[PDB]
Amino acid sequence: LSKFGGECSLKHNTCTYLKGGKNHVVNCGSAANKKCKSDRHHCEYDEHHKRVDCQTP
Repeated sequence: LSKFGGECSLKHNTCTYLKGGKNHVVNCGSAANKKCKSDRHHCEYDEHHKRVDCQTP
């Protein structure tokens, strides 16, 4: 189980992370502290507890 880093889309509210040649897209969530707030902001997806965060510094 790993964490993956990517970048978020402000328009689409998604985190896109690259893994083994595949871009995986996950919705950031709509909570105020989870949604993408700045285009191409760093985001992370953690397979431990399926956590997505689009506000991670």
